[PDB]
Amino acid sequence: KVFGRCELAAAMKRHGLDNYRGYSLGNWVCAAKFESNFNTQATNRNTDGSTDYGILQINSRWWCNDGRTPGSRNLCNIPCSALLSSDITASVNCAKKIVSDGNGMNAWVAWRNRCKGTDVQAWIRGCRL
Ligand SMILES: [Cl-]
Ligand SMILES: [Cl-]
Repeated sequence: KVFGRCELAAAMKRHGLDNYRGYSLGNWVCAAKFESNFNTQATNRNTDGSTDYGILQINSRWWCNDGRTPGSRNLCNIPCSALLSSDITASVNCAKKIVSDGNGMNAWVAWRNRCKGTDVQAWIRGCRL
């Protein structure tokens, strides 16, 4: 599923991301725009043999099992396929664990480089939330 901007904002709000560990909703919408272009089915292969999955491009080395990343810790206890669903529940639950782990949203390369220190409120402007 390719989300609309305001559609995704509302889904993310319902799932408890607004101000989760101090990150406003705009941060999460901006991260999803630049990680996946709001596409739940986005996959990207890394040089280390790992793969990033779904709307928040969660990585197969630490967070999910895709059966082809030797020494996956599978810390979210989920097949990586579950992260590609039109229902973002699994992606949200796993993201909450990632953003808790120490480095916060800096775990997302696209957030650090394209969202961090910008007017992220622009991403939820015009939305009925
Ligand atoms: Cl915001
Ligand atoms: Cl933080």
